[PDB]
Amino acid sequence: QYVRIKNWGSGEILHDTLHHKATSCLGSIMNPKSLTRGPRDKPTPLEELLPHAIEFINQYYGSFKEAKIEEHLARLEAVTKEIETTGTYQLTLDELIFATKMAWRNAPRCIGRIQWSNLQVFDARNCSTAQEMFQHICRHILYATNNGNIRSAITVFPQRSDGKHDFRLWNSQLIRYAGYQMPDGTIRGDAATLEFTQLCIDLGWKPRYGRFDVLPLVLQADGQDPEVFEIPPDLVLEVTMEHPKYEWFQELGLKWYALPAVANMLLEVGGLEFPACPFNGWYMGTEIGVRDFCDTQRYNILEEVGRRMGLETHTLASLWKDRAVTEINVAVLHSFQKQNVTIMDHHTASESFMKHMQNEYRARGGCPADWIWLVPPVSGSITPVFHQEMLNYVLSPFYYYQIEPWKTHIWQN
Amino acid sequence: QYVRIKNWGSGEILHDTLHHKATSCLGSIMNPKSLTRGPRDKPTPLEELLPHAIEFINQYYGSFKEAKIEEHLARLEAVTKEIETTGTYQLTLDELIFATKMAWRNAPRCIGRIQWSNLQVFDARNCSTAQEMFQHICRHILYATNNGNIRSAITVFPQRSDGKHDFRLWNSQLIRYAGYQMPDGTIRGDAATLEFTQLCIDLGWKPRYGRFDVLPLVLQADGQDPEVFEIPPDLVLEVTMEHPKYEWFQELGLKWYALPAVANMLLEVGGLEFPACPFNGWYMGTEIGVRDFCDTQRYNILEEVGRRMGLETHTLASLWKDRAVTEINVAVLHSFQKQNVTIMDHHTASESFMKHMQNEYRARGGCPADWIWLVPPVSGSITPVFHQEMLNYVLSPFYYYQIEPWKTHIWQN
Ligand code: HEM
Ligand code: HEM
Ligand SMILES: C[C@H](O)[C@H](O)C1CNc2nc(N)[nH]c(=O)c2N1
Ligand SMILES: C[C@H](O)[C@H](O)C1CNc2nc(N)[nH]c(=O)c2N1
Ligand SMILES: O=[N+]([O-])c1ccc2[nH]ncc2c1
Ligand SMILES: O=[N+]([O-])c1ccc2[nH]ncc2c1
Repeated sequence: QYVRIKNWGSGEILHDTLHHKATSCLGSIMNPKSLTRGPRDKPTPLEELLPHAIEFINQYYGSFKEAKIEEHLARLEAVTKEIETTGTYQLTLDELIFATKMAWRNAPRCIGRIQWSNLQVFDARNCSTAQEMFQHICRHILYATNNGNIRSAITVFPQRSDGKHDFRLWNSQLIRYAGYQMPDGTIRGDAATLEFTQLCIDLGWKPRYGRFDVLPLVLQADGQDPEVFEIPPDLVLEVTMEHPKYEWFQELGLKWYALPAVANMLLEVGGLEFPACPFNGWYMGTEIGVRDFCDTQRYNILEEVGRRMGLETHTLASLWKDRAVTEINVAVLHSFQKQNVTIMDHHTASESFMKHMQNEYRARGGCPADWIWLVPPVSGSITPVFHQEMLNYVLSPFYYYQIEPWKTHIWQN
Repeated sequence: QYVRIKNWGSGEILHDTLHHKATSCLGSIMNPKSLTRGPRDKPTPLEELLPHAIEFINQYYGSFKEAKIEEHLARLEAVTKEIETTGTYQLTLDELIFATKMAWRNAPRCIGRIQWSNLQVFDARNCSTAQEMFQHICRHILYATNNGNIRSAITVFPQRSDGKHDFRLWNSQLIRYAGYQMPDGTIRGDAATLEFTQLCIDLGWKPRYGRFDVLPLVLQADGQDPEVFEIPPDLVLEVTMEHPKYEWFQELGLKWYALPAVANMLLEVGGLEFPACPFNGWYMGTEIGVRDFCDTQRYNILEEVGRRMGLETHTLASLWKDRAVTEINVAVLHSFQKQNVTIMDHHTASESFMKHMQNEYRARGGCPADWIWLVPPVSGSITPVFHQEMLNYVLSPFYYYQIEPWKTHIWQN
């Protein structure tokens, strides 16, 4: 009938009934095929599209206090008719809005989901060129940033039609720092963007060889070739790292962008696929303080902050790492707060997520959750999420990963 | 053919071929049925036992630089013969030793597995009464403790025969503190052992109503009723909590036992089942410092250590929790080191585990690993394990969970 879910912290039990609406032991795999919706060079077969489309129209019209049956039946008919005559179909703006929030709502890996209903939708389905994409993206960045008072938003570009005319942002995130393979063996900047940085150069981009060089938007429109565009510096808002007690922190010359905007995911809804639909929320402290600054495959500033703290950076047992990373986290939080830039610490985030789950189970009996992703990279068992058993499952609408565009792209020049 | 496993930190790739030898989306479930080997009231059907038995005899004799074929064939024959005439079969001491290390080696949830080959085996298969079990357990505790220089060991009691004559320790761990439902609503001691503490009282145990009262061994022998036994205090070694800078720490009057000995798991090997086989290794700092002392469902001393540190325990964003728990961890490590009691910090543990995995893949191409359990309850991404993708799968031999004995036990009085 259902599935019991226990919360070892409060002892509370829950019954998951929502997992029955899923699709189809790979433990900690980052990019599992089950979470990816790749390319296709032929339209969505009508026998597949029509059913998925109806289900979505039923979901949409099925959600409202005062349900209007007429409009529902009518939409069902007009949609089927549209599919018959055109092949694919066009969602109403209202439906799209609903789609994007639901897809987010159904994001197993997102901790910010309590905010799900609070999203801004930019309808760029009329878009047709790279330069027009670049303008919509700029519009996005400017609206989302709001001078530090960050706002969650998403820009939806034209849906995949036949598959050969795909709209795709080649970037992983909208704002992202560059990383270069320095002469003296060392890596400079964000070592994670090394491979993509090279690509930008190959497409003719002037590399400013620095630690915090904002990378260029690499836009692909209507299947065409990717065109490079430098993001207007005035648009990219950054925070300078500063510790509230360690005056030597600023001397580290650190900073990070305030806009966490996922750029390369595909939105699937009612059988339709939107290969380009960048979105953003606001940062959660640990993202910058722990992953960005502390991963060895990133800025790796941990040993650096260690010695300047006086810690025994040569004795693991001294727990100097637990000491440094915490102070780094404090810097991030302090710096965003001082410069009036939205941000939420992980504890607070975890609590709101728990409240979210409770709301989700009451409202629909379930909440697709990925424990491996929801538990913060620090203070694991200190956050309530660690103690909550949770079910992971792909629903619909949903945000899928895509095959890195530079692999499956037939060049023209 | 195989399965690619990537380590996002070093970028290294690995090929898992060992997962093919497994048995048979439930994400973060603590006690999944797949990890439990419950009761049975009939012997292991010969058609099932014979094949499993052979596989094990092939595994055993298949592991050695200089393989002796004769002994192998002979053992195969004698084993089958024994199964024909008696039903079940008896493992040689050498085989049992090999079984216990392999079962440990195959423990997805254990981080200490680099130590796998370094285990002491106490053969108590001749045991027949509760009082004899109690003596073997005492012998175990005394050998494992070694006056602080902890030694990994396991005591194997008689295998399950028909299922109605099960040897079972009713305790979760050998040494474990009691927890009572105090008059004034509050809970005293280890809130996790509340239900079991009540049981001990019901079986006639004198409750000393304290924060650190070592619970009694509740032993069940040859299917008989569970008899209670108080662990000789001289045997139970404890460490007094003491911070190296905060002289007010000792004032908290904290302490914890030095012996982490899992008592209620079942050992499965070559079709045979050993329902009682307590084992132990040595503590990993975070276990006591984070889970035992900091979980809200345990001693919950976090807010307590917070205020005495001066921290803003009323503002989550101040990261006071990240500050306290770290100092608590420091206390634990410092206290065990000072009192000459073995212990390993989590960073060091993680590193050794990584070395283990590398050894496992080279030696047998795989290492069953549970990421959710291997990643420390603090400093997640700071440890290398967080970045390692890993496959979870039940092999054989293996240590299974059992249904809590007090549920499926037909009382006699
Ligand atoms: C308003 C604040 C929000 C917060 C605090 C939040 C936080 C997070 C965090 C911390 C992660 C993990 C990121 C990583 O480790 O790479 C994440 C992932 C994700 N979030 Fe949210 N989020 C927010 C808004 C949004 C919105 C508006 C959407 C979509 C419309 C969304 C969709 C997702 C998706 C799909 C992922 C997965 C990305 C991946 O798998 O790499 N988030 N979020
Ligand atoms: C020598 C030092 C050892 C260390 C540092 C170590 C550490 C750990 C840790 C930290 C856990 C997680 C405990 C929890 O959160 O409940 C664990 C679990 C486990 N360990 Fe080890 N271990 C050691 C030796 C052993 C030995 C000797 C065996 C078996 C012969 C073993 C078998 C297991 C099993 C089966 C579990 C799972 C228990 C459960 O699922 O609740 N460990 N170990
Ligand atoms: C709900 C969640 O699975 C549970 O609280 C966990 C997770 N990981 C764990 N990790 C370890 N080592 N030990 C545990 O008790 C748990 N419990
Ligand atoms: C190997 C492991 O799955 C990987 O490093 C993880 C795990 N959990 C994560 N959690 C979040 N939120 N983000 C991540 O990048 C990862 N990566
Ligand atoms: O996906 N997102 O928009 C998103 C939102 C908030 C975030 N904090 N840290 C990473 C991150 C990503
Ligand atoms: O299972 N064990 O023997 C075992 C060994 C070491 C440990 N550290 N923390 C818990 C724990 C359990």
